[PDB]
Amino acid sequence: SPTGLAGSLTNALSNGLLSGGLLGIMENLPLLDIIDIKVTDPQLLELGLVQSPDGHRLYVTIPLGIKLQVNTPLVGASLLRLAVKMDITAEILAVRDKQERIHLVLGDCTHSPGSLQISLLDGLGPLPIQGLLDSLTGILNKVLPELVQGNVCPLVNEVLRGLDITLVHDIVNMLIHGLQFVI
Amino acid sequence: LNVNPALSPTGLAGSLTNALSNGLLSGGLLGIMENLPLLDILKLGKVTSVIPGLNNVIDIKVTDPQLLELGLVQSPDGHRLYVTIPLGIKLQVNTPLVGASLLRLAVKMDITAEILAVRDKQERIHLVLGDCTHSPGSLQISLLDLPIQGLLDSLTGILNKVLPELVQGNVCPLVNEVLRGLDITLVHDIVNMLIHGLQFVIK
Repeated sequence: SPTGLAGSLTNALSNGLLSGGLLGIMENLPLLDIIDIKVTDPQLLELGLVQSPDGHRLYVTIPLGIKLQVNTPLVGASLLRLAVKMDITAEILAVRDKQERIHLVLGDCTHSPGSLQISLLDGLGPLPIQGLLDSLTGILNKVLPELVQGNVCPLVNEVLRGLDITLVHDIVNMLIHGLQFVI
Repeated sequence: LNVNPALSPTGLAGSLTNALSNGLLSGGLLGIMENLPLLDILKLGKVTSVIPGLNNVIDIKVTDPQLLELGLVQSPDGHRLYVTIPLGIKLQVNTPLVGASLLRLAVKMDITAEILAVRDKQERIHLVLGDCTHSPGSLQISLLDLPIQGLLDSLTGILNKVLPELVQGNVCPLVNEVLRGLDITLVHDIVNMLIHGLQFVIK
């Protein structure tokens, strides 16, 4: 069933991202370039939306989920799977272009400051290699947010350029006159 | 660079029509149309004659109902919103005169109804039906398939005078129900556009 502007956006983006091979982009992240690491189980979550108290500005949060597996010769970690959660926030801007068609684009697309969450799969124990994991978690937290937002943001931008013309104009018209439509 | 009201997530207007379109079909409007009691218009010499002389008709069968693409128009100021519901109906009329047997009529009509943004005694806002009325010059009857031109002349007259009030009387409650059962955010966003008079319907 059709919904308001808010809900219609998140539904449009989700489908757009998924169709853009978003999950496919995740499974091709080169970490070996920076043992062995294979990327699996990508999943896109419920997008979020927030609107400035003025109603003039609109931000979107894109939560992702992913599972990578590592092959270490260590004893407890012969095979290991980690589950890591990631969030991306970005501002959406109204832009007149071409013959004045007003398409939406990304503004400040950066990784959400403190929102990296890692855990162990298959019910393994941390203590057996709690000193080893410290090596990874430190590395990932300093190489993932840059790698992710460097591959996702160009996709999110291209998706916004393919939104429904009437969806855009309505949202913009709301933003301009500062009308809250998000709940 | 030209609009044509004929034939996924999208704007407010397009969401509204699709909401009403799917809301009427699951009404089920298409069933209501096909079961209109047109035979009641016809239903010892005083008990036999029935006002204008359409007495000969034996039976009136309603077939092939269809819903066309709903249309939307917004006030030039942008505070008022009207919807046109284009309907369709075939008609089969039975006479005992050999040879006629069957008259096939094709009727098309529109229902233009105002969508208001009213508020109740809880100060909360609803989308409520307003002037639901038959679109005056929308009624159009077609002959489709010898002295019939005297009966046809009488039939169309009654159809023109009854079908609107009949259809409108059966459709208006339906659409009024759907509007009150719309998505909450859909309603809210639409109202807000109207309050501030912002064109969200394409023209």
